Amino acid sequence: NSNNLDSKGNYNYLYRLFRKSNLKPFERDISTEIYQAGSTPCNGVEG
Amino acid sequence: NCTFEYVSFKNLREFVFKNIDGYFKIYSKHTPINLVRDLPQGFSALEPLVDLPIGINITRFQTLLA
Amino acid sequence: QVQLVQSGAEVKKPGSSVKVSCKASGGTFSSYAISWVRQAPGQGLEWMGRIISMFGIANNAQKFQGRLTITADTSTSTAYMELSSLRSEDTAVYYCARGPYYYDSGGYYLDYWGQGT
Amino acid sequence: FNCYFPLQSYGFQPTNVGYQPYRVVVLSFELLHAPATVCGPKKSTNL
Amino acid sequence: IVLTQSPGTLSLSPGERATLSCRASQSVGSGYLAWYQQRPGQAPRLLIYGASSRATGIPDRFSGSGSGTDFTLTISRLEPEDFAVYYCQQYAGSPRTFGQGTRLEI
Amino acid sequence: EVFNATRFASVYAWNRKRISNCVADYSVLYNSASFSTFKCYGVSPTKLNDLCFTNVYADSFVIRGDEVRQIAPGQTGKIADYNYKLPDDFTGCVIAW
Ligand SMILES: *[C@@H]1O[C@H](CO)[C@@H](O)[C@H](O)[C@H]1NC(C)=O
Repeated sequence: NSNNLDSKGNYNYLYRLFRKSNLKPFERDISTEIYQAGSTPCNGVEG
Repeated sequence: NCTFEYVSFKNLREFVFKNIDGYFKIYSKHTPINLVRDLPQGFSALEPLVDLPIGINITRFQTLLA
Repeated sequence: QVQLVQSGAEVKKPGSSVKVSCKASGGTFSSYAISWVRQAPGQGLEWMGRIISMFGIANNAQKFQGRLTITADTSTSTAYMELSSLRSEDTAVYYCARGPYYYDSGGYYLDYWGQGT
Repeated sequence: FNCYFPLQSYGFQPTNVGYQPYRVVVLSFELLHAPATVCGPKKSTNL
Repeated sequence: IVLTQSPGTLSLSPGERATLSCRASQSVGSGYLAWYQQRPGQAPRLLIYGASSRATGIPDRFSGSGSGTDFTLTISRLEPEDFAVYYCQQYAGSPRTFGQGTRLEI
Repeated sequence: EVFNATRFASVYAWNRKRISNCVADYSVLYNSASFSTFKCYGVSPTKLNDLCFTNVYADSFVIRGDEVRQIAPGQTGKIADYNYKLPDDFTGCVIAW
């Protein structure tokens, strides 16, 4: 359990989601990959 | 509760109507015969016409005659 | 509660560099997607940049791309701007922006603005 | 406060702008032991 | 993109049911537009976000609507303190873009 | 043909059209932007063209702009419930223009 050391609201933890379609095992991935997932416009501030 | 309306003795018409896995199959064959009394000593192969999803517990069937 | 102190008004020779602060007091800083803006006298306001404080990466608006550098100093809880190759038309009052863009949380655009430079 | 005929009417007029009509279609998607009668096309690739 | 509003200024005495529309040239998403209110000699204040997603902390009198190519901000009950300048704001893809502004006068 | 029909029925008399034995380009529906709202939860729009179901029932009617905002999930109001109801549970794209 982490209620003792965390959960104050605690927002520190970040989990990456749609940036990679798949991913090979046991590599650490820090690449920002600014705005990727699937779209016709790209590489800006997109909604 | 309803589905796709499908538009489409001298001769003997043979039909095999079977319902398999919810897929309703129509087999037809037309052949000329001269023996009006009883079934001829002939070989007929029935081929599919169309497939339809009725899928129920069919327990009875009525022929309709004009 | 949250406020960004404005400085004494500045006049600069063209081609110089101007540093504009953006103070954050109160609340949980470094979570919101901090941005940047300005408004010319008698003209509507225009956006310049976006800074993600956690990865310290920024992008520049097309019209001002290649002239504005944006960084966020997490230690001082401040947002910094660097503008080079200043010209005569570039003079205007400059503002600072914040408001949260999270991921699939919506609400990309929000206020949390200050008063000026 | 007796009756209040329930079928009151929308008023549509081009000057009406909060009252501006927008057209909505609702699709319901379900599958029950039948051929997928709705389909997605696939183009021919040259042999 | 050009955010066409209705109109540049509307000279209306208080209380009208005012549709302060905004029309983007291209479709900008139906949860993807926002309106900001600037007090005189101040910094603008957000009133409606995501086109129809009512902003928290705000009274119901201000309410955004519309979709596709024509979007609308509605003022249901104009009040004396509601006279101000309002700016719409593109929220879909591309840089944040602001309209030429609508000044609401008495 | 359904969308370009001259007259739609009233919102209370919602025409129920059964959809079968036809090809639907959901991906074209998503990419096309004349349709103002194409909100989606259930299935990714790119894979939508791939994915196919057996029975589709489609509902057609016309409402106000405010009521288009009001007919949204997890919201309480007058038109949303009183005369033509959309259940919380169904899996089905809501398309408005
Ligand atoms: C067939 O199913 C529909 C589904 O609601 C129902 O409305 C209809 O009454 C059923 N058919 C008959 C003849 O009742």
